[PDB]
Amino acid sequence: QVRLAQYGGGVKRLGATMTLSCVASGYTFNDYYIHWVRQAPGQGFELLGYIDPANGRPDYAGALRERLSFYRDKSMETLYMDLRSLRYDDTAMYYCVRNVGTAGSLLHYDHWGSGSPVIVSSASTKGPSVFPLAPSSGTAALGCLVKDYFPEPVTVSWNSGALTSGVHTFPAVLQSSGLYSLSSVVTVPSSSLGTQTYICNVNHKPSNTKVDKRVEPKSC
Amino acid sequence: VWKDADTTLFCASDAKAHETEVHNVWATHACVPTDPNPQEIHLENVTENFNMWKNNMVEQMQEDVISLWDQSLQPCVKLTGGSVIKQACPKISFDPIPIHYCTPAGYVILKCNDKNFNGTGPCKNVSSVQCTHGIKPVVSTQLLLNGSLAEEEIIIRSENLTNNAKTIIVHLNKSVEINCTRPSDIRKAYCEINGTKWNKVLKQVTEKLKEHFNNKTIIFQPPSGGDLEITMHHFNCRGEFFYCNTTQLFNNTCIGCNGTITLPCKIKQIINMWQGTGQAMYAPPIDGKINCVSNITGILLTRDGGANNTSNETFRPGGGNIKDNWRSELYKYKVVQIE
Amino acid sequence: EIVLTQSPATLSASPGERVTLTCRASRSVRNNVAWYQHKGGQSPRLLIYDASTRAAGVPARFSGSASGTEFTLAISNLESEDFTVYFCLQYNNWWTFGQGTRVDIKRTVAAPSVFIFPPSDEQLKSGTASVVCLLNNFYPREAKVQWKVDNALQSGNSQESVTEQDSKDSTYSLSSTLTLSKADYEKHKVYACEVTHQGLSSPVTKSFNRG
Ligand SMILES: *[C@@H]1O[C@H](CO)[C@@H](O)[C@H](O)[C@H]1NC(C)=O
Ligand SMILES: *[C@@H]1O[C@H](CO)[C@@H](O)[C@H](O)[C@H]1NC(C)=O
Ligand SMILES: *[C@@H]1O[C@H](CO)[C@@H](O)[C@H](O)[C@H]1NC(C)=O
Ligand SMILES: *[C@@H]1O[C@H](CO)[C@@H](O)[C@H](O)[C@H]1NC(C)=O
Ligand SMILES: *[C@@H]1O[C@H](CO)[C@@H](O)[C@H](O)[C@H]1NC(C)=O
Ligand SMILES: *[C@@H]1O[C@H](CO)[C@@H](O)[C@H](O)[C@H]1NC(C)=O
Ligand SMILES: *[C@@H]1O[C@H](CO)[C@@H](O)[C@H](O)[C@H]1NC(C)=O
Ligand SMILES: *[C@@H]1O[C@H](CO)[C@@H](O)[C@H](O)[C@H]1NC(C)=O
Ligand SMILES: *[C@@H]1O[C@H](CO)[C@@H](O)[C@H](O)[C@H]1NC(C)=O
Ligand SMILES: *[C@@H]1O[C@H](CO)[C@@H](O)[C@H](O)[C@H]1NC(C)=O
Ligand SMILES: *[C@@H]1O[C@H](CO)[C@@H](O)[C@H](O)[C@H]1NC(C)=O
Ligand SMILES: *[C@@H]1O[C@H](CO)[C@@H](O)[C@H](O)[C@H]1NC(C)=O
Repeated sequence: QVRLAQYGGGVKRLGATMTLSCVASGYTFNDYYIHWVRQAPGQGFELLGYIDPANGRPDYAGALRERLSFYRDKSMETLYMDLRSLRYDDTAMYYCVRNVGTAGSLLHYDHWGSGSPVIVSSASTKGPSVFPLAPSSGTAALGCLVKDYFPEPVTVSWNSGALTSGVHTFPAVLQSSGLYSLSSVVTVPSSSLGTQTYICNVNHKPSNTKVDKRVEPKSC
Repeated sequence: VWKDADTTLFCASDAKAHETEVHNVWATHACVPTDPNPQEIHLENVTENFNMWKNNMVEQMQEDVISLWDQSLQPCVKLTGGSVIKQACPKISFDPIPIHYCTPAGYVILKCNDKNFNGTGPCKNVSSVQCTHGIKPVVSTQLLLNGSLAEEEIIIRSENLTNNAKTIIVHLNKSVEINCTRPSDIRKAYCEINGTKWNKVLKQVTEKLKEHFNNKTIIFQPPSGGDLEITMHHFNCRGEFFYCNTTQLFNNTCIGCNGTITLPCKIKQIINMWQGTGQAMYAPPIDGKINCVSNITGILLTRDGGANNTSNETFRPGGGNIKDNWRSELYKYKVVQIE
Repeated sequence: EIVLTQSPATLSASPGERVTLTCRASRSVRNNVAWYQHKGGQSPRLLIYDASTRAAGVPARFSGSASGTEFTLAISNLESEDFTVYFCLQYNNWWTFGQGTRVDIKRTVAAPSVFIFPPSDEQLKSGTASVVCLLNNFYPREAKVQWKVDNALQSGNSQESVTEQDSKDSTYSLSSTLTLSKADYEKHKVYACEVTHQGLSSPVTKSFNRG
């Protein structure tokens, strides 16, 4: 019955202010404090602070206090959060969370919101650069490095889908430049590097770019 | 032997049947007259547990005061729920009277008489009464007004199931007068406080806060934000809703300045209702001198929980949850069922 | 600020078995600890609070317990849906979280095949250099990958990406990408990644030389 419906995520530019909202329903709004917590990639969760919706009193994590504001529209049962002067490491999934309390104390969390993904990058739409990962001079490995595209997602295939055995395409990572990168790799018989043609097909729909990269062994 | 129990209390008062003041009118139809000589039996060698944070007397007083304000205030416009309510709004006579809470047959009130009792835990000096003392239903934020005083030391009351507290109630052992006045812009007002008396008491508060939070340096800061009812000292005076800035009241360089502290105040017509149900609008203030002299008897505080700690704890004036006001008077009482 | 250390990062388990996850607090949090399940694609959900009190709607195979600063979630009969991420919370002093433990499918130990890839000339002309180290089809999940150039340990200039546990052979694969400017890259000769894994008798080093 309780819902914390979240809005406001997406691509925020570096140094901008973002505002997240959270529409609560299914319970007595005044009776529960609301917390804002985030998870940056690879990291555990972190509390940013909370707000008492009855009177609007906020409390803030000390390291972020100066850039945060928590407020609410009591009439509309809606909670808002601002994070100012956005940085690359503000990229994270942001959650509003209902907090269980008693007459005098605040305790555990009992319902988590739907979540807002925030990506902090001032990059415009850019197609990927594709570099080979050449097999070393029984089993050999080769691949493609797909650097510096925005936004997600990219598609990688090998020999136009003919080669699927032993392929591993890694999840993209957002680099500190605001652009994504990933690698795709396949392991093949070392006896085949002299006769087989290996081509990785990278497709990036947001920029309408299709790259095919021949991956060969390197020599003079 | 007796056990903890919850039952419906009734109220008693010395309300005057001829008075037009609305607490009086409410008590005349909702309470009985005060008992002549209330008897108090002391329980020899009895130790009893109290918990001011789970005391159903608090919810019952909250209900009465909701009922009283519902019957007697007359906002011109009420923005409760999703629609508006339009009715007449004459100026009312408003001044809270003492309300005693009493148990019916087969029940009794146990009263804790340990002077330094903090609110939760055993009480070694217990007595039984039929009624509470007279408790004035003063609705205020940040400062508790016209209440009773702690009898020995200043008392810091907090539920302490976690360190993550909602409200910390400081109970003073010496009252400090606060004199607020709208002289004859009609909404401009001010409150005067003897700074010498206030800053000595605030220093003792800090000393006790220091005792309670591991000898750390105690710092006061202005409210972090939220509604004006909690960022200001909010109270009612002759039926008008005052909002006073208490920044100068919690001056850090002045504790560890003398003279009169003058806090700027405003009378507001458009308020947020402490019952928690939307907003209301009242008529502009009455003419003439508007003045209310009150005793500060307690402070409502909030402690910052997310700061770097090792040396400093930071507290901010709080309130807003009016059950905390009643809790600061009912902490010493609990209802038991006699077999 | 209280630190919650969850162990281990990845727990090998089998359907139907009993599994225990630990959370050690850096100092006393009373019994103010809770456990959450975090399935992929969904928000976290409360399993246990106050160390040992099962929340409403949680199946009976979940239980929690405590002992001073150590707290234990137990899952007695692992169903398929339970192979996922769990994390703890303390709410005694502010709110802080453990890093999370993933429960995965147990299989036999498989040492990684390790490969190292120099920067292509095409990228090197762009001005940056990416050196990639591949760990292929290994189990269990825990793997340490250290970059060393001319035997100097690198730090703060590499990123690791991992696949999900394979649906057919239950192995992981991992990439570690060291990114240098062209200038910094060409000043050194020996590039190496050192891989520590419980399937390898001794750490394995794969290295190349520029040119
Ligand atoms: C008071 O009660 C305690 C039990 O807690 C008992 O040990 C003690 O002897 C009693 N004292 C008297 C004077 O009855
Ligand atoms: C104990 O409680 C009584 C009231 O019943 C009070 O008069 C007395 O001062 C308290 N303290 C002691 C030490 O008796
Ligand atoms: C009040 O005193 C009792 C001891 O009787 C203690 O258990 C409790 O923690 C105290 N509460 C405070 C200091 O807030
Ligand atoms: C205010 O304080 C004085 C002295 O402390 C006391 O006599 C008086 O009863 C108090 N007034 C109220 C309304 O509590
Ligand atoms: C109030 O209690 C404090 C202890 O916190 C003490 O230092 C002070 O003298 C007391 N004041 C009065 C008037 O009893
Ligand atoms: C709060 O309660 C705990 C109960 O575990 C008690 O040990 C402690 O003394 C109390 N006071 C403080 C300041 O923690
Ligand atoms: C309160 O202040 C007003 C105006 O400053 C003054 O007339 C009145 O005497 C004061 N009352 C007290 C009790 O100080
Ligand atoms: C706090 O410090 C004072 C000296 O400033 C000392 O006398 C007292 O014993 C200390 N109390 C605690 C609980 O550390
Ligand atoms: C209270 O007064 C100070 C300056 O004296 C001001 O900065 C602050 O904003 C005021 N508070 C409110 C809530 O208006
Ligand atoms: C404290 O009081 C002095 C005057 O007594 C005043 O000048 C100052 O602004 C106040 N606040 C602070 C933070 O010093
Ligand atoms: C304030 O109180 C002091 C002593 O508490 C007293 O001497 C003085 O007359 C009072 N009024 C002032 C300072 O205006
Ligand atoms: C406190 O009581 C006095 C008279 O004893 C009254 O004039 C004043 O308005 C009261 N204060 C409040 C906030 O009700």
